[PDB]
Amino acid sequence: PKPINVRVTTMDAELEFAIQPNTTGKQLFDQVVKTIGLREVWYFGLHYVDNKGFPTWLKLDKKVSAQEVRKENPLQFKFRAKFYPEDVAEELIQDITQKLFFLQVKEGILSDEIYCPPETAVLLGSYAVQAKFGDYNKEVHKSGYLSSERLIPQRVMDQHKLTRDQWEDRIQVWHAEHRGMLKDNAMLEYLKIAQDLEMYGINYFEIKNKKGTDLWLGVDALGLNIYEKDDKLTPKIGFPWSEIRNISFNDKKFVIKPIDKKAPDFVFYAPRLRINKRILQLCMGNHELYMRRRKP
Repeated sequence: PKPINVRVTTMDAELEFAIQPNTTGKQLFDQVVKTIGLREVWYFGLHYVDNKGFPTWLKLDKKVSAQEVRKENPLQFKFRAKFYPEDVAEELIQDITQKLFFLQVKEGILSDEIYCPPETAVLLGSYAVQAKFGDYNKEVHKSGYLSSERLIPQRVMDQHKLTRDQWEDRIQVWHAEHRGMLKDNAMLEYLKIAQDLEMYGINYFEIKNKKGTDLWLGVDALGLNIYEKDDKLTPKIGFPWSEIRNISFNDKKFVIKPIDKKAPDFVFYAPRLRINKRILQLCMGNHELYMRRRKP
């Protein structure tokens, strides 16, 4: 049948090819992973923009054409990590898997998506520099080699009065320390530090409790968390996966069910139904990757 053009990009690559009207996300997903040689497939997914202009994760069991991928030529997809390990240093096996997490995480940090203290920003940047430029040359890297490199998130530059050259220096000092550090190690250290940030690996959604006050819901690898609208850094309430029996909503009425009893039980509400759908798949996937790392 009439081939359908599609482009799939990873954090550092563009792949374009043709599929058929009956091709499944799984079938598209597979070609993508086998092409780049990544087998730790449980962290990833393919997401797109629908005809309405809205973010959407591709279902792997249904026909690609069976979902509303914005009509255009070709269709556009982003291969990204949908789930994070509880500990990158111990779990991530492949280099590719590592590289891909290093890049997506660094992108969220550089975009001000993930809050980051000024000091942790220069150290993270120092590692990104290592991974890229190398060991550090005083001949090749004459003041100004980091001139073109966007190294500190803007929201951080916004709160600390420093010259673009000022930072570049702060970074250089730390760069120099990592003597002959392997590029593949530099990336893991960056992730070892990013991992400790309070907003790392969390998906936030706006909600309201029965009492109707605005709050943030966070879904992550360790479980769920409830936050006050004005503070995404410190969870007001924490419900680890271990402590959560069943999570489910009816109609905007989500409810968390515990294991041990005492919990009066949490009940929140979310607006658009588009959201409440993703929320549930995130819990499901996280809850299940949680259990695997712990068999029996």
